[PDB]
Amino acid sequence: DQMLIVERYERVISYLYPIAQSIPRKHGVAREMFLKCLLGQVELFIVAGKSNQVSKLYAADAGLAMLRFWLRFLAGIQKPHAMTPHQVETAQVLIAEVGRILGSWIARVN
Amino acid sequence: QMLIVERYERVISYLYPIAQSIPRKHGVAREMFLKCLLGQVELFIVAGKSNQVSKLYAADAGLAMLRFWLRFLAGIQKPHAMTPHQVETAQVLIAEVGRILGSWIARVNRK
Amino acid sequence: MEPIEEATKCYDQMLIVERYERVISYLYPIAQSIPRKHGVAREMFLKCLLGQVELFIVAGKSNQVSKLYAADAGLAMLRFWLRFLAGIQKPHAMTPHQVETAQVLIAEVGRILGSWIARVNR
Amino acid sequence: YDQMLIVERYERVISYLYPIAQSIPRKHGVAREMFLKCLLGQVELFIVAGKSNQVSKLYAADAGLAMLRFWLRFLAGIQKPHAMTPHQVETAQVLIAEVGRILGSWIARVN
Amino acid sequence: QMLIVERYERVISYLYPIAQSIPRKHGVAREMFLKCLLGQVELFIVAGKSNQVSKLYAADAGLAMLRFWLRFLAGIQKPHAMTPHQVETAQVLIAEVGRILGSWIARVN
Amino acid sequence: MGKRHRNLIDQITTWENLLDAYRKTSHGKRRTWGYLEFKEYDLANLLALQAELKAGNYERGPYREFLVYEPKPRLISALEFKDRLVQHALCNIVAPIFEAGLLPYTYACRPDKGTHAGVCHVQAELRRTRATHFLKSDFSKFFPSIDRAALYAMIDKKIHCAATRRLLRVVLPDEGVGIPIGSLTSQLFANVYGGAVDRLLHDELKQRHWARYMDDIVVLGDDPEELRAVFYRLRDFASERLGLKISHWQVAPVSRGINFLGYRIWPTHKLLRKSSVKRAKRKVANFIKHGEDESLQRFLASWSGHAQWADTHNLFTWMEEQYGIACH
RNA sequence: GGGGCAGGCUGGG
RNA sequence: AUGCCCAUCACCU
RNA sequence: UGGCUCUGCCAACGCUACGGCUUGGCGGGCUUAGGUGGUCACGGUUCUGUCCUGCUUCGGCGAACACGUUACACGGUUCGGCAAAACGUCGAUUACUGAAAAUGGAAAGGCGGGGCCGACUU
Repeated sequence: DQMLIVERYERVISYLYPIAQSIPRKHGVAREMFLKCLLGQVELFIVAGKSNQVSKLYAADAGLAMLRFWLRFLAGIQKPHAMTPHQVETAQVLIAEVGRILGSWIARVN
Repeated sequence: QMLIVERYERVISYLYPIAQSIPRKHGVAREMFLKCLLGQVELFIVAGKSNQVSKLYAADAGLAMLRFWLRFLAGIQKPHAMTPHQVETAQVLIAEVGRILGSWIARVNRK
Repeated sequence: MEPIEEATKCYDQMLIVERYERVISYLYPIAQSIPRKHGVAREMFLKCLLGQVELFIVAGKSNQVSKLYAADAGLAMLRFWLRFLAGIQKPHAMTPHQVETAQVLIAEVGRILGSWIARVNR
Repeated sequence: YDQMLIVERYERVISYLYPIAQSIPRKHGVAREMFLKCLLGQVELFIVAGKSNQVSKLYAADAGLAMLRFWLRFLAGIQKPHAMTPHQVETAQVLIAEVGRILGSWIARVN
Repeated sequence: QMLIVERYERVISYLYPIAQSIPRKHGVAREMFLKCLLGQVELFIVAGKSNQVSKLYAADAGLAMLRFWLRFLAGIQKPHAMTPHQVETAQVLIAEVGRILGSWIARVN
Repeated sequence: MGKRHRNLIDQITTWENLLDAYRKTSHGKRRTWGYLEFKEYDLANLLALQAELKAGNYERGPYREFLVYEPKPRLISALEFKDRLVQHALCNIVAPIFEAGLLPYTYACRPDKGTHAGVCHVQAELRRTRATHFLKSDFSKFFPSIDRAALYAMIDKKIHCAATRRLLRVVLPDEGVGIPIGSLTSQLFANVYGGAVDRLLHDELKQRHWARYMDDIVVLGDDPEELRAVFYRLRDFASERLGLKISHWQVAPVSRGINFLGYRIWPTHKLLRKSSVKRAKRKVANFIKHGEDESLQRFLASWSGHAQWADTHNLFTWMEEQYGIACH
């Protein structure tokens, strides 16, 4: 259900948003795009939950996958390090938690 | 149901002042909150130019996203936090728009 | 000489855009007048104002009524932005006359959009 | 041909207009950002049109060119600072017209 | 998908440094380039999730606009940002992820 | 300006002029297919017009065949924006050098020598000279009788620029007896053409109290047989020289009233012609019994402008008494 | 007989 | 369709 | 345009790969034309009232209420004086120049008033 994923994704955001606000201005486009992928994937979950097409529950998965990309991208983006590898690991754990919930939700719809 | 927009425009009228308040610090969140807040009018508008329930649910998702933005902007920390009062006293406004959207969703669902 | 033909020369899109350019030409100075604070919503208003041209234009060229309704959803959102810039913008953004004036221009574009939606709907 | 030609001719629009659009002041930086997204993002419209040869995709490439011509009009018309001297609109419109010609021929070739 | 993204990761890992050399002047085209560079990951990903070719061609259009961005950053950007060599190598990376995108298009249709 | 004018096609095609021509052509027409198809690539279109005029490759597109009847049928075939723009770009450099030759009394298509400057000129020149009499004439089918040939001897004693001349002749072939009615070029060239009568009134004949508004020519006198003379001389001229037949004429006493310019102009009063009234009366009455009493305020305001000149106080009171609506 | 004005009725619009 | 004055709405000098 | 992929400083939400980043202050740098509508230059027939059948220079103009057809007095539609100049126009796409007026080019003069100068009013 949308409420569960979002509350668990709020933990991703609550971890990553501080991290994504640290991403240097130098990596500012990546940061603002990461932040718009982080805060933003909430909308993907929410849209998936307040409607139903299962395409919206995949678009939420794509957003989580994009968020995972952002983690791997921001980890080792350049010398202005954006996200420390640890932060990617921690965030990937939280994103994996919301990934699991999405997956279960995709499955329960399917 | 265009009382939706005119009841959401009091959500905006409550939330936009405190969305502008979000510092450059929380600037992406602000831009995205403002795009959720001020851009929910478009979600309602599109819902009322179609009376298609998909656009009505997208308006609900936007209100739910706006509720998220409230809960997010609450725990944004520091002197930039949407005060707990404002989260509650905007959730009230959004809930009023939520009630309408609901009734509107129901009006369409039971044609 | 022959005027350069844009393809899909849709009168209604050309007309609406010329008339909406008057909305823009009215509102842009008073979107660009929206203070620093209220810049996210100026930029949002500006993306609604100057980006409604794209909505009309895609409606005319991708002659699809869906994009015409999406242009009406954006003229409606531009009308909201007037409502918002007037009331909810805490300084002022748009004076009541300015809202009064812009609403007239948007209404002209609204008329043309309505006629265009109607002529396509038949 | 077709998509490759249109884009090489539209590259000249971008090569002309990007400096103008990169010159549009931060004040007109929604204009600028939206003009740049119209200018540099018309390549995506051509690209999608090449990918499909759906004439609707080459019509939405014409819509983008029309939007680009709007941006020229608009950026000339903005009188806070200014963005596109009347000459720059004239020169750009010539380039966009050449892109328009190729889009028209491409629309016709598909027709 | 997974492999297209990892090969596009190599595009990003090559191009992102280039996009970040792009002067402030061209920071709106950098912003725009980086939203087609980093934002093409989303195009690939969304095609991986919603496996529609409609989503897959938007990633090819994304790849093709990324190739445009290479052309643009190499020349049209007046301090020709991307060096011609960098366009060549990036088009190698882009055409690897384009060879993958093409194969993926083909596998779907 | 030293006479001559041997290089107007350079000024007609100056970008700064075609932009004026463009803004003049679009003025009001900014809601037409012509402007809106032109506005798209406006300055690239003016660059292919400039360079069509600067070349001489300019050729006037089809007069979009259409007409208005109003039992005075004029074939007022439209012109492409491009063509009305070229005409406006001509009649921005070509018009001032013709409309400067126009004797002051030609109160037609000239800047600020308007319809109303005409009715006022007539009234004025009626008061002064205390005209006891007046000749009013009128050219049969004026525009479809402009020699378009002895026109281009007037358009050619004053152009001298043999490319303006060839642009004038594209916009209006030197081959006809019929200026297309409803062309900026033709209001001018008909003003210019009927300006030949204004020079056979004012120059020859030495009529110093006259007024011409395009094809209508008031000629206040004092001996009404000197104005039947003037008229006979005017008709013989405009027939033999201009191929203008005079449709109606009269040497009415200033007492019948000079039905000039949709007016009726005694030294004393300038009552618009009774047909304007009847139209307006009927227009108002219709508007009332159509429920359209809000576009009637627009029409009223406009008609009050056409009648603020005329001595329409009594009429405005009367229409306010019949329907209540705020005329003035 | 003709004609002008305001209403009848029918088109234009 | 062109002109002609008005009327209004706008917008800065 | 709350911007800077922009710094310096300082501070601390924080995040730190321990370098910083971020972020906050704080400085510096970069950042008159127009629009809409009309306005003047829709009829056809019988009917019901109502009136004219005036005028004419024979072209037409009208009057049946705009009704004192008129705000019956004026616009700047004002009043004189001038008309040198400039403008106009004819002279003239002339003389002249030059093979050619060829996208040179007059003028004297003649004709205007459109112009000028006052008065009074605007």
